Amino acid sequence: SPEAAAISFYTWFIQHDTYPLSEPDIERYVATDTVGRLRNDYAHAGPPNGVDYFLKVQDYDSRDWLAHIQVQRALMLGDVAVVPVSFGSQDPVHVLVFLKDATWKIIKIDDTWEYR
Amino acid sequence: NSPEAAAISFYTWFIQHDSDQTYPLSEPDIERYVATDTVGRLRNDYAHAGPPNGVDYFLKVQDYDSRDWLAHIQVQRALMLGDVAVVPVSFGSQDPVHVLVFLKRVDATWKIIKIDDTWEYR
Amino acid sequence: SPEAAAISFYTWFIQHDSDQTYPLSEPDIERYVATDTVGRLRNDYAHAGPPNGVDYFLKVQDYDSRDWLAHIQVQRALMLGDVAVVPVSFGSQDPVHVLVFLKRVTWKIIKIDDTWEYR
Amino acid sequence: SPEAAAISFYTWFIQHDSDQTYPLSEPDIERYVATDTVGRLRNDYAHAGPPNGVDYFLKVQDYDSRDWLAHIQVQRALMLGDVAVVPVSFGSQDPVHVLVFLKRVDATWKIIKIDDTWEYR
Amino acid sequence: GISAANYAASNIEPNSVGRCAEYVRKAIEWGGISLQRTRSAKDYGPSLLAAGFHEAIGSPMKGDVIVIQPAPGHPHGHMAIYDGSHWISDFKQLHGFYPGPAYRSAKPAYKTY
Amino acid sequence: GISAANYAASNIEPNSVGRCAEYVRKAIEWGGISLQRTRSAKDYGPSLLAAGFHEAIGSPMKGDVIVIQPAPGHPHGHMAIYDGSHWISDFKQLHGFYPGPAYRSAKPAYKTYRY
Repeated sequence: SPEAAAISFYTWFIQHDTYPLSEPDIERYVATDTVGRLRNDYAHAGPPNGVDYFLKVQDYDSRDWLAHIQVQRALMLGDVAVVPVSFGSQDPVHVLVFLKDATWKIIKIDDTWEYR
Repeated sequence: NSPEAAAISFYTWFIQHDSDQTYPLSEPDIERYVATDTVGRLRNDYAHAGPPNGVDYFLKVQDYDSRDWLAHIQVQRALMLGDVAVVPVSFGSQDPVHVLVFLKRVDATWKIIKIDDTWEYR
Repeated sequence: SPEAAAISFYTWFIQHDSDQTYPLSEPDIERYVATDTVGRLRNDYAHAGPPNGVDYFLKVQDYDSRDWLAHIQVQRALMLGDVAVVPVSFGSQDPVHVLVFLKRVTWKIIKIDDTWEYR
Repeated sequence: SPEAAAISFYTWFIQHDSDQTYPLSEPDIERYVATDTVGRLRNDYAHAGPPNGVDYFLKVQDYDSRDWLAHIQVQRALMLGDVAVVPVSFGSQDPVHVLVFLKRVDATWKIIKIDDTWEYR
Repeated sequence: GISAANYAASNIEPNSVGRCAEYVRKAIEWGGISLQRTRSAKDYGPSLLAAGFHEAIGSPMKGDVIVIQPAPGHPHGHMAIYDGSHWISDFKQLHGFYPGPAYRSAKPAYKTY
Repeated sequence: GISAANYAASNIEPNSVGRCAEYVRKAIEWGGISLQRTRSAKDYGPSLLAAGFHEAIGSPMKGDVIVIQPAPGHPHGHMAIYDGSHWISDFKQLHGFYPGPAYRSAKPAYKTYRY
């Protein structure tokens, strides 16, 4: 079900390649304060590190990525679900999705890059 | 030689070098566990604005009990995200704090490249 | 008016200095501070303590509650687009000054800043 | 005058905000901005970047040099003790609003902080 | 070519959305050339050279492509295509080929093509 | 002394509220002494020496007052009182007198006080 949210969301997201953050449908997948803060930061400065917040890249082959969405089983760290996601068939990109009523919502997405 | 062991040994050393007399980012032994560029950046953050977000970068809190935290470093198997090992760790016996350790292989050794909290995007 | 809201809130806030529940944990602060704002501040005091390790609203670590409560002074709000910045001085001996930021929801407090140098 | 220190500053700033130069890399910055503030800002910009992603002085990512330079509008200064606060707006349509903080340092107003109107983050 | 610059200018966002490279690439592909996709803007020189493009030097012409290296807080660099008046990535750059203060302050190396 | 430590320990918040100074001064008032105020914790030394305190050095006794100088991100310094095992400011400090990692890392100067 968190795995499920992750997949429906990313499928929906790459499908839509209007920017999807500005669309209200994204609220079906992303926690509400999280959407607010993201739209705000996008308006002000653009997304963190200047890559797409959700895909963590400046460019990608959308066809292949939509074709190759791998999700590993969620980890539970208390209230929080950590879902590993890979995209693509060649040199896949990896992200960690964090999720939290009856539905699971995305509260954060992280890349695997070194902090520096 | 596993990331879980790099992780357990790192936090064990970290808590014992976190006191009113010493702090583990000052200690040169830090470079044994943490990627060097990460150490540079962290040293810069601590020296100017402070630790990122107000909390300890490695333990993600302001305050804790050393003896309880040292006796309860619970580690789970690594999630292998490509060549980055992500090790979930939980500290404490009562209402534990959770972190995600990002380790990479520098020279057949696991070095910490990032540490994340479980808080919402900010 | 923003001046009104600012004084209401501070009178309320310092008058609650005495009680056991810190004013930020107390729901009536919602009459004064914006929802999001209060939420973020509760979260942050919980994690790291308030910014700069000082009270977020008063900007001091200690103070004469009596002297401050009797010498809340305010000037005409600056209007920056849809945001009102109200200057407030507390005390009658070396006053502390804060700028209070408010938006129309009712006027509510979205932010408060000190006069300290950025360094 | 601090309102005049303000306008004078942002004029110099925008003219030194190009693809070849940036005002923080200028020695002239010391003229307009307190020393510690410059030191901190430079560190910021070198490592993590400008605070919160935007220009620290203009509080935006992107602007039109010409529209901005010809629409720098100040309002009368506030005196909060020895700290002067000058509200400034930029641009002709949908202006950006900041607060410049200035101390008297020698015979001059130095800038000690700049605020956005954004909510607490 | 010119049509590429035009495609870019028409298909912008209100602000950056972190996809300067996808936007500039899809532009070039509307212009005729499909470059070998790559994740980071900073890496796109070897892909452009492995196509028609050659490194320009001097004033920018409508269609010229800049590839910029990392600034602080921006590890992946930045791509743009001139429209004759403005540089264009995933948004319209009102200030110059540098898309923000991090770049203008740090002045990282760049290449025009 | 002891009853001041008791006061502080009885009246903590769960976490810092940026009021270490007020909280410790209120604790001292409960234990008999009213102190001349300063706004910031780093400057509370002279107010303490004035009130009949002297500088201690060595292991802490129940009731001892620590005054710590600024740390990165914490320009107002810190103040706390020892309850017998745990330093107490506006919150109960589980790890030491230094109330956080900014302090532990930059190791600013401190004095301890006694009556």
